[PDB]
Amino acid sequence: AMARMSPADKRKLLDELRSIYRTIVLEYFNTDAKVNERIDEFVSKAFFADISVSQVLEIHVELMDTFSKQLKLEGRSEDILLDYRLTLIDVIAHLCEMYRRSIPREV
Amino acid sequence: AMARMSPADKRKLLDELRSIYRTIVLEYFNTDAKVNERIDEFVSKAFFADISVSQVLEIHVELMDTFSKQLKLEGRSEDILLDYRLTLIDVIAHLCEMYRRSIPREV
Repeated sequence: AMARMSPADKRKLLDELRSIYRTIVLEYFNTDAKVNERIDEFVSKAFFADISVSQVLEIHVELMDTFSKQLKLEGRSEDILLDYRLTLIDVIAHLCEMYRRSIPREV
Repeated sequence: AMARMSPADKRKLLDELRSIYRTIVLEYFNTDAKVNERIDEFVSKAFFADISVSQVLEIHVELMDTFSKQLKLEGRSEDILLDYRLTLIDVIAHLCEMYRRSIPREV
C-alpha cells in the first residue's frame, strides 16, 4: 500500500537548493570553484521542479537569517552578508536567463 | 540618405525603463495605482527589447544612485530606498515569470 509522494519531495528539493545555493554564496566570490556547474543545478532544479522565483527569495531570507546567526558568531560584519543581495539577485537572474534562451519564438 | 538607427534606440528604450521603473517604485507601495499595467510595460519592453537582467540591475543602481542624492534632500532615511531591494528583485522576477509562462514545452 503506502504509495505516498506528496509535494514534500518539492520541499526536500528546496532543502538541497539551500545547500546548493549556500555553496554558491560560498563559492560565488571563489577563485576557481566550479560555481557555473553549481549554479546550473540550481538553475535546473528551479526550472526542473517548476519553482517560482519567490521560493528562491525565501531561501535567501532563510539563508540570510541563518547567516545572521552566523555572522554574530563570526564577530565579523553583516556587510558581507549584506552584499549578498547581488548574489541572490544573480542566482534568480541566472535561471531566468535560461528561460529566455528556451523560447523558440511562439509569435 | 541619413538612414541611421543604431542601438541608441535600445538605450532610449532604457531611459523609459528608468522612468517607468521609477513609477513602479513610486507606485509599488501604492494603494490603487495600476502598477500591474505599469509593470507589464516594463516586463514587455525588457522582453520586447531583448534586454538582459543585468541591464535592469544597472537601472536600479542608477536609480538607487539618483535617489541617494534625493533622500539626502528629503532629509529622510535611506532605509526606505534600502528596502527597494525587494522591489528591484520583484521587477526582474516579474518579467522572468513571464518567460517561464512563455515556454510551450520544448522537450
